[PDB]
Amino acid sequence: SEEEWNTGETYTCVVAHEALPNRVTERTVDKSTGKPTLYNVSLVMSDTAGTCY
Amino acid sequence: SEEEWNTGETYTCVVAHEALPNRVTERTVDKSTGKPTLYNVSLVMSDTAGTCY
Amino acid sequence: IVLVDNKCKCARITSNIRIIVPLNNRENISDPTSPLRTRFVYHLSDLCKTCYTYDRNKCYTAVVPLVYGGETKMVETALTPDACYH
Repeated sequence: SEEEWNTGETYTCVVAHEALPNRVTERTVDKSTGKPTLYNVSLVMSDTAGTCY
Repeated sequence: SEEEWNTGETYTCVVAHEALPNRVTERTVDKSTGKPTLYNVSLVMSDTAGTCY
Repeated sequence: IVLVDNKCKCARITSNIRIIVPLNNRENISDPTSPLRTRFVYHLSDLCKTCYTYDRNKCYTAVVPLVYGGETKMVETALTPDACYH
C-alpha cells in the first residue's frame, strides 16, 4: 500500500547466491533514502581550532 | 637563538614528579601548536561516499 | 606533519583540514533500521582523544532472519562484503 512507504517504512531485500562469499547479502531503503526529495543537513563543527590545530 | 626556535628542532620538556604514575612526562610546542592564523578548511560534502571517499 | 587522520569520520588535519560527510547513512550503524541522522558533529578536541562512515579495512556485520521452508533462522550478513573479501 501507499501507507507503509509513505509512513517511512525501511524495507530490506535479502538474497542468497552460491557465488557470493558469505552466501547471503542484503540491501535496504526507506522513504527518505528513496531519492531524498530534500536534504536536511545541519552539520556543526565545534572547536574548529584548538589543541589539535 | 630565534632561528633555532623558528625551525622547532624537536624541543621538548621533561618533568619528573613522584605523583606521576611513571614519574616522567614529556611536552613539546611549535608554531603550529600556538595559533595558526591560516585555516585551509575544506569540508567536502560528498552527497554519497559511505566509506572514506 | 599529519596531526590526526581519523578514519572513523575521515577527518585529516595536516597542519589542511579535510572532512567528508556522506549523506546516505542511517542514524544507528548497528542496524539499518534506524532514522536517517542528517546532523553531523566534528569535535576536534574529542576527535583527538558514534561513527558515520565505514573504514576500508573494517568489515561491519549485522544478523538478520531468513525463512525458506522451515523456521526463521538468524544469519550474519556483511554491510560491505566487497571490503570483507562484476
